[PDB]
Amino acid sequence: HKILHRLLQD
Amino acid sequence: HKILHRLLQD
Amino acid sequence: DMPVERILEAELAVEDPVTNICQAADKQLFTLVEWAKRIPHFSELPLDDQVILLRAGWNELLIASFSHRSIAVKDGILLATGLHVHRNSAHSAGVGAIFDRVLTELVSKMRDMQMDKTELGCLRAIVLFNPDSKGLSNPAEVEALREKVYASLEAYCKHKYPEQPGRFAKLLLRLPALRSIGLKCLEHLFFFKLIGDTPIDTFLMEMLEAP
Amino acid sequence: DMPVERILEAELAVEDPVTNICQAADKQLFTLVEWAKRIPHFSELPLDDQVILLRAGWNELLIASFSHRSIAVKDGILLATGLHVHRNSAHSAGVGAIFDRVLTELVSKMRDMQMDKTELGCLRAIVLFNPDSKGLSNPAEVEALREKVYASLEAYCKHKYPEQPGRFAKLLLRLPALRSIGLKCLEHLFFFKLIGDTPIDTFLMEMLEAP
Repeated sequence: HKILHRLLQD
Repeated sequence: HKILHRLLQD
Repeated sequence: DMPVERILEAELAVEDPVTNICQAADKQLFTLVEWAKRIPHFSELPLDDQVILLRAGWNELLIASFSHRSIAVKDGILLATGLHVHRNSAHSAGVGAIFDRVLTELVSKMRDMQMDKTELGCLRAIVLFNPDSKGLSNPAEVEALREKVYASLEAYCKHKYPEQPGRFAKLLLRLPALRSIGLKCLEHLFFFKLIGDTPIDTFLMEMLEAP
Repeated sequence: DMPVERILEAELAVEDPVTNICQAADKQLFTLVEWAKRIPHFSELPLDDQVILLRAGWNELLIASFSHRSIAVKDGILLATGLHVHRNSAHSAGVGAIFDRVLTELVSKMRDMQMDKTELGCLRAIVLFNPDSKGLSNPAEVEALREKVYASLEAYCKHKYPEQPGRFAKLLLRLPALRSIGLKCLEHLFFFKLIGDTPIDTFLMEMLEAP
């Protein structure tokens, strides 16, 4: 789930 | 739906 | 009116593992019709609408009943036939996932809050009077009955458990889980019917017919 | 605390037909992440749990948003891309049934009660903080946040619409419909992906991945 993780990280 | 009708009728 | 005492009365009046669950479900469909007739104003609806509400709600209604029946059961469910079905048995029959959802989202939550039979009865009546059911001759009428049930339920919770102001919302918020598990249950039943290994008795079969 | 004013702020901050709907959905998934970060206490949860809640809730969250956005639209939905999609267009593309459920069970009911943006925001936050989401490191913590949202919502309805004592229950009782439509939406998306005719963009695709 790379997109969601990247966006949540900041 | 013959069973349900019969049972609801009374 | 919609007296919670009548709803309680309705509940009280009616009180491999896949085969056993399906057999128990068929049996309880007969009892469900008798339960519904005891809910205030249901029998006054047009016959066609009574049919629609029961075809729309039966699986959620049965699931709520066996879930509440099982609150004193550890990691299992008590069927109306008297048979206790444990997690391990359901997992070993290939239905562990749906079984665990019943346990975690319904049974254990009912246990944790000590959901009572009046509250269960009301939730079931709310499920019964589903105004979103397709084909209803008068949806507003069914909506009115639902509104009366949840008014009476809120009054009941506030009187009986005044120290728990969130309890009413807490009850209503098990309904999405009930809906989803109900839908997943149907998917399984349609598959059992398709494969054709599990016996499906006549009333359960009829519920699986197209409208 | 869980102030409804912060929830409202979150909503305000973020403000063939199958292809168009899917494209709009992919776009709004980015915006959804930004919305969630603005809901009190969400960003304080473990990263893994934020992921779980969003993967569990995204489709219901997006459906609630476009449904409320469409309350002044006759027999149609307004996408975030600015495009209005009418019933007839959805029916002519083979998705009339699911489209009509959105209209009858969500849009028209939101319209009839004049559901406001604070109420929508709260329902969405309740959906977000789903303590039944599988894999949560601390379900009780998410349950606590949900409880805080529905407490604040009930307070808000009772203060803002005191002449409508059933309004709070009425809001919560659109959640089963939202759950069912959300599930049916996923079934369609998985099919579009399977057939392979409709383009599915990267974020929507990722949401369709196995956990």
